[PDB]
Amino acid sequence: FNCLGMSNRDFLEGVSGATWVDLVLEGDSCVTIMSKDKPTIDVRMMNMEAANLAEVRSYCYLATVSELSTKAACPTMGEAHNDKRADPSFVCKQGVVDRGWGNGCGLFGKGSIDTCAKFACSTKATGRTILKENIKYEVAIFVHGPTTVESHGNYSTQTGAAQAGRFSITPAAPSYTLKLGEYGEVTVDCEPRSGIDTSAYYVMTVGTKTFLVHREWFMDLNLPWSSAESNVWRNRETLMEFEEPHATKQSVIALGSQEGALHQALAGAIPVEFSSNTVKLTSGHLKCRVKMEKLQLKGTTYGVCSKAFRFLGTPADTGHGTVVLELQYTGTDGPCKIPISSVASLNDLTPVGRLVTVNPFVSVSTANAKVLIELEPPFGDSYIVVGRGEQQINHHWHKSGSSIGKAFTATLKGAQRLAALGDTAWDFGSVGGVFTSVGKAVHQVFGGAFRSLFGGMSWITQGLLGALLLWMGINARDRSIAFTFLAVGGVLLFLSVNVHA
Amino acid sequence: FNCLGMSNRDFLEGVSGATWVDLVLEGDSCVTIMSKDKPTIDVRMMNMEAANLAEVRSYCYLATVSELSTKAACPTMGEAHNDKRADPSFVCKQGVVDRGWGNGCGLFGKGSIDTCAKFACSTKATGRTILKENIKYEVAIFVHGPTTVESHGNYSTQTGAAQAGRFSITPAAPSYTLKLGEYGEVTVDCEPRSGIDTSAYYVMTVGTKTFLVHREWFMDLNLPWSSAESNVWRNRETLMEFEEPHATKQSVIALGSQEGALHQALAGAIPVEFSSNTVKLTSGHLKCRVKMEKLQLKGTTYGVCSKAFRFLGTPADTGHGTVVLELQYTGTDGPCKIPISSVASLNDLTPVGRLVTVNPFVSVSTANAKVLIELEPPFGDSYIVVGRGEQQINHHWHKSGSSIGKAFTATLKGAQRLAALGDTAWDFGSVGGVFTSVGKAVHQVFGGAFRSLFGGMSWITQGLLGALLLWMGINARDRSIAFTFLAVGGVLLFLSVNVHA
Amino acid sequence: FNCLGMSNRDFLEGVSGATWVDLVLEGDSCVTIMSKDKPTIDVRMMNMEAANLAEVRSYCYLATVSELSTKAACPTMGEAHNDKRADPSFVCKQGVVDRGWGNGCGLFGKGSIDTCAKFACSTKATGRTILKENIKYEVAIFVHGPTTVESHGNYSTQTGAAQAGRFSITPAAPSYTLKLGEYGEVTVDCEPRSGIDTSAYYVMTVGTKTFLVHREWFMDLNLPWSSAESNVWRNRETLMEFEEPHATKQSVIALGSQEGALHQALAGAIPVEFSSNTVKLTSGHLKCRVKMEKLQLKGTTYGVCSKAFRFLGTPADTGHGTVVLELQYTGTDGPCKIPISSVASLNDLTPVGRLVTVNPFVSVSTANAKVLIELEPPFGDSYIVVGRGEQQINHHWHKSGSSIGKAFTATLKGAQRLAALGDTAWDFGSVGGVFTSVGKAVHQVFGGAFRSLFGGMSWITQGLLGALLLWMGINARDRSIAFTFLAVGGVLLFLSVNVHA
Amino acid sequence: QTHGESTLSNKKGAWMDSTKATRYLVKTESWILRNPGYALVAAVIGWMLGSNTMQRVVFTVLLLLVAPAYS
Amino acid sequence: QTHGESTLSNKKGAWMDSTKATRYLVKTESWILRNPGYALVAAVIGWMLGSNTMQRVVFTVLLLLVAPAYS
Amino acid sequence: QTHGESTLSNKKGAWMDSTKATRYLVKTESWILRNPGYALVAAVIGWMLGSNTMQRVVFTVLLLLVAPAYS
Ligand SMILES: *[C@@H]1O[C@H](CO)[C@@H](O)[C@H](O)[C@H]1NC(C)=O
Ligand SMILES: *[C@@H]1O[C@H](CO)[C@@H](O)[C@H](O)[C@H]1NC(C)=O
Ligand SMILES: *[C@@H]1O[C@H](CO)[C@@H](O)[C@H](O)[C@H]1NC(C)=O
Repeated sequence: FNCLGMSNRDFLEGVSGATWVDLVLEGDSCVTIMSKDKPTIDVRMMNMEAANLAEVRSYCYLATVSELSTKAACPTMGEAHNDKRADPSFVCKQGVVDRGWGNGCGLFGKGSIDTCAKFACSTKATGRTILKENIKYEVAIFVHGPTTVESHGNYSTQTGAAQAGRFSITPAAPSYTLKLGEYGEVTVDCEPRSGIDTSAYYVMTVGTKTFLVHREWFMDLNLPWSSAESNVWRNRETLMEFEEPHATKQSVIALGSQEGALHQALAGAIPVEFSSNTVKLTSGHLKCRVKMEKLQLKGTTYGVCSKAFRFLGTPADTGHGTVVLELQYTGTDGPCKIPISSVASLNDLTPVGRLVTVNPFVSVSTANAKVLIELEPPFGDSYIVVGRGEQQINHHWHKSGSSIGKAFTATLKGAQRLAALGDTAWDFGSVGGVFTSVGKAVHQVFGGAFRSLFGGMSWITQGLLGALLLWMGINARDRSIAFTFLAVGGVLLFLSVNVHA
Repeated sequence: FNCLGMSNRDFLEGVSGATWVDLVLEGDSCVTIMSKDKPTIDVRMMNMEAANLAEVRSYCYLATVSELSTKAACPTMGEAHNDKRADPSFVCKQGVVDRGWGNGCGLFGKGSIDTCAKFACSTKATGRTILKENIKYEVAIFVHGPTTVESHGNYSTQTGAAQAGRFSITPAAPSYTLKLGEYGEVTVDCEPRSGIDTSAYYVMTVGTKTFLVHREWFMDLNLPWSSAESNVWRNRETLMEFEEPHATKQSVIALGSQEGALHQALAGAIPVEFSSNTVKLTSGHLKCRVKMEKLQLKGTTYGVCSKAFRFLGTPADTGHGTVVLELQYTGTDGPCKIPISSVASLNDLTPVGRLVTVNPFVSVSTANAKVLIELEPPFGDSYIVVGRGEQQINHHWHKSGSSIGKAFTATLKGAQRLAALGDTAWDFGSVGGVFTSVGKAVHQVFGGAFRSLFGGMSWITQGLLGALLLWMGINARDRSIAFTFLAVGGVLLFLSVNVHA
Repeated sequence: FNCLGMSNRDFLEGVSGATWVDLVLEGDSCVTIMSKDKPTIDVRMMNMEAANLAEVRSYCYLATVSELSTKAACPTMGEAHNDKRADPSFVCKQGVVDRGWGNGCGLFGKGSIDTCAKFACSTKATGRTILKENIKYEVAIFVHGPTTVESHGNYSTQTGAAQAGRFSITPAAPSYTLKLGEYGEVTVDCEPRSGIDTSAYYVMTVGTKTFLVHREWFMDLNLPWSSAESNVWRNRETLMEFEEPHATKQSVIALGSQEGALHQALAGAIPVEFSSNTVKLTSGHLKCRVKMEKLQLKGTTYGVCSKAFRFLGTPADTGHGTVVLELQYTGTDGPCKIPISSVASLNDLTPVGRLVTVNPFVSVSTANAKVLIELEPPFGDSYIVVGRGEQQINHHWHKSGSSIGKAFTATLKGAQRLAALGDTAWDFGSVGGVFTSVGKAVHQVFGGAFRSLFGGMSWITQGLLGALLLWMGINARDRSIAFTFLAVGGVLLFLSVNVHA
Repeated sequence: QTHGESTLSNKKGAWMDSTKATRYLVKTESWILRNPGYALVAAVIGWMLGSNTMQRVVFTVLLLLVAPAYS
Repeated sequence: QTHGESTLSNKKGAWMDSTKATRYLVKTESWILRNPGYALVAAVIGWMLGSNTMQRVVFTVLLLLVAPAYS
Repeated sequence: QTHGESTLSNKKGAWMDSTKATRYLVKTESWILRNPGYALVAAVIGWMLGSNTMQRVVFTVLLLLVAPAYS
């Protein structure tokens, strides 16, 4: 819905005169666009929902063995053939057993047997593909206006105030224009057809849980499988164990339920919601373009309030460098601006910190009007001054950190975004430019090569290979191959550590 | 019981100066002892049976999760602790979750979460240990006497005729004297306490099937386990999954049944029979010393049969170089010995092959008496002559092979026995020679070192390491280390191929 | 509330034209601000109280052990598990003991036992955290007006005369304008949120005495601890002693009260007052900015007293270079200014010493009016002359020391303030110079690395490392590393000696 | 962790002897199939690390075996 | 074979994320403890194979990793 | 583990300021006094381990400090 209270929140400041910006709406993440002379908006995708899932393959993890039968042959009667070879749903296996005059034979040797058993599946792990014409991303846009702490996350209140709205982004309707009350309108030209690669994932349902497995990993599963809407089971010998070959009756038993073995094999899979043949995914990304031409700032014609404010509670650091606080106006001026600023001292009173809730104002005309304001104080000590003169209120605030630490954290988060999104990461916060396009193309080719070389590796193999490549590069005679090995080893070690495991 | 109709059958020759023979009775294997002027006996262990098994540890492979409860904590505070953590049979886990003014919290950050759930096991895999005082082997000794094709495998007939006996070999009674009326008596001195190393195995019951598993492998299973006669489970976090941190209610579900994952993990385990807290094992070995001094030949006082014989069928090869045939005697001369012999040609008439059924005779006095006889013809073309004069019947027989091929098969079987028994294989067929003792001591030390070095490897690791060691030995400058590497690589490759996989 | 009678006192001469000065109000200190044409004011923080403390962790230093129960197991039977292996109120331990036929066992060896005991805490040491919104410093400002000996330290009299004031400095109200009778108004702009680093301490209560302990030290206490909301105890095996492994009953006793070991471990901790969930501490600092643009003199429209004064007692040296005396006016001229000055000789009568009580006057109109006057005589011999002509009274005074020793004491106190406050010490008496900001930035950059390198070191290890680094720098070859080692060793030796230990 | 070949002198069949040959190979085979690009990486790294032909071959084999079975 | 790290750009946790570290190491560590004597074998074979210290170390590590995971 | 010098910029005394000088010396002094024979061992080892007078002195002091406080 909104970005307040989100651990994953990024701030994008558009240049002056810019009318749009390319975003990559990630799941469980929130991006806050701050443009000059324009109201601050919060864009985020809530969930990707796909309906009408088509079944592709159904594995079996709990089988049943029944109708045991064994056909034996003497050591010179050739190979034994049971009459259940012509019956489907019957798994047969040829074996040899020592025969003799005691078993009922005439010679001594390895007599051939052919034991058959009826295969019946009781619980299946059905995989379903995603049709690209049925996906729809749920995107939420929230403009920073006059809100309270209680009504900041209330979607019904923010829609009654025309300050927020949830909408769907379908490949058939890839654009949506959200009409705001007096903030104008915001439109998003998203690309839902290229957001989540549905051609590389299946929707596997193992019992009561549902996952988003890899397409190649699902096909390499060694279990009895049947095609879509078919009862012809293949590779059935994996769930059946033929015991010690006996002359008259060889025992065949079915293995235990492989449900737990599947849950262990689904270690890195992504659990998803599944009900009524539709799937909901809170994770994933959606490349979109937010156009803010008709987005206008509300309240620029109001008059600055004259009465005094008060701090209801203490301001709180949101964790992303911003500070949110709640004021309470003591007058009844009505729609009136709020003279709040972030200054370094009470002498200069020069704004050092910017406001996230740009142009804050008291909306209602009642006596005590609570207003939630979010600022962005400077590093070190500062004051949050509301008003001027004998009615002004000050609140000291110390912002821990530094501008160098901010740069390091920003570089680390950019590297993590580049590792998690690939070439799509260049589209994040992009307003065009020749550098972005050439960088995205170089990243496309380099990532294609890198995936083709080190695709199916874990963090352990990646880390060991990166260490080996660094050791080879520091001991390389030629500078070119040395630089290549150092770069590849650094990328491998970063990918090994980025998983935090 | 008897060796006839068994693919695993070895032939030991009795030394004229030795009164006892030392042999290792392997499971599903049979030993035939042929001594001069003595009846042939078949010594075979049937199974190892140990009662009063003591429970050690029971792993859980199917748990149940219910009664979920979650308690949250504000950031910048202590960790969260649920009140159900005090109650037993509850598994709790700590985690972080986003908190803020929307979650009813006071600060923004990663608040501490604490979710607990009731752990209840449904089905468990009990592991039991074998007390070395409760073990007992079932050894069967069968002396080759007058038998038919029907009564040869019938233990009731052979016991009534006093030609066979199944007896229990316990540590408290390691010796048994089997009275064979008119055939003397045979005494076996076995080592029950040292036969099967029961101190290295557990009796694991997974559902309805029971296995004999290693102790080190059984104690490395990562499953919720409980001690003997205890309902308190430990390591319960394995069968439980904490889906995603949530401030009010984090969902906890139990994994599927691990019964199939256990069956996949018991790949090389030996399936046994378990009933009434008693395990029955048809595999293993038992070192015994067979005393045959009081073993006298029966029928030496009978006369040769004077009437005509007939072959009741074509003689059949047993695969062990021996030939079995059933004769029928027309006359009623009472107990009379059969003048059967293997000759190289119908003009030499001198015996050239050895009879396994030493001193065959017709037991009953009635007409049409059937007798089963086993011979050992020489390699090549020979004739099975029964009788003399006008009543002489003969059957041409061709024995494929040679003494060189027989020697190769014998040394290959000896190498396989040495790989399967270790130092115990030197006690097979031994009469107490000084060479066997030195060989057994050298094999003891070398096998101890070899197991300490290359223990726990599969046939793939052993084969690859043996190939690598051979490649290092053939490229070694020195002679000693080269021969050492060659020997180790050769034995590793043999152990890899001996698995036949 | 004022500086008279305090061992720690600072004098800051305000530059004419500057309207403010930055102060670092240390606890148990006092800053005397003197201006050219403004009255003298004393500023000092009296305490820092913080209510509504939140419990984070409670350690137990006195536990009770009861309900002993031991569960023994035979050798080679696995570790035993007692009946009371449950979570609540029971701690267990695994041990080995000799078993045999005498102990009622079946085998001889080190049988495993598992004994459990009922853990119950008696007295606990609760640790509480400080919420940065509940802190409030108590700053006191006093103006050097007409006072006496009994009235200089009486807060009620100084507030009745509107010459002093105690006020609270909260984060929500970091600025306070203290109104005075006729001296104008003093405004302070403090920084309470960054004054005392409350995010690095805990309010630990051990019995009746409360301390302010480091966070990292409080979390490293090897003691049984529980959470805030009446949590269960963890790490309980530190207060329990399993005496000797016995077969049937292993004795478990609880250690003595660890309250003495706590008081002995809280060596360098700072004791604080704690009552009604509120902590009060006198130590610490508070960076504040005092604005004196509206501070004016009282009594400039008066005339010089015509009658004669008398010295009541002897003047006293306060130890800070100033001299406090008492005068008793003998006339009834009413409000009249006192013609007191510090001269070098009785024939010059030229003011050589600066008066601390700027513009002293007799406030009351009674006959005998006592008045406290503070002066700063020059170094050496001087006279305190009151009046002129026949009414002139003189008092010889000798001020020991010199300007060089004064500068040495000043730079020593500056180094001590820099060691005690760090980068905050640069903002003491700072008017906003360019050298101050550069010095503070360089000090931050150096002190970060210095703390990261020598953070948790005592004065002994610091002194030893300082001596070693001085020795390494003296014997160093390169002039850069030599001076680096010299500087670091000098700083370490100063920090070691600065503790006065 | 699979049980592996037992030591109890068994001339009979174990619990799973049909997969006795493919149990320690199916994972590596299925990994190298879907991830064929590593075969070039392993070959190059083994050729650049081994001074001798035997060293290069052993390096290549060890890398191509360690990549699928990550440890 | 286990599924492994997905490619959906997920910011939450996967199915079994608590075992993401010990997922591929429980088998190798448990195998080493039971079979310490192999560490000597791998060390001496790597020493006799590699001509440089780097080659010896890499050989030793690759053998000590390829022995527990037999594939 | 004792608390140690606080970082609150205090001008009064801490909890136990009378023992501020002997808190980290009572153990070493009493240890050196109850077995002075180690002082010869530390001196000999420092003289036989350092090549310069400074190295010998530092080795001697470090050993004579490590012995009483075993950690
Ligand atoms: C949103 O606000 C409406 C009206 O104030 C209220 O009825 C509703 O419960 C609120 N919902 C939430 C989730 O706070
Ligand atoms: C053995 O022979 C008896 C008759 O003498 C018969 O009743 C019994 O069934 C036979 N046993 C077997 C195993 O054939
Ligand atoms: C301050 O003065 C008033 C009035 O003279 C007196 O009652 C009070 O006790 C004095 N306080 C102190 C602390 O001396």
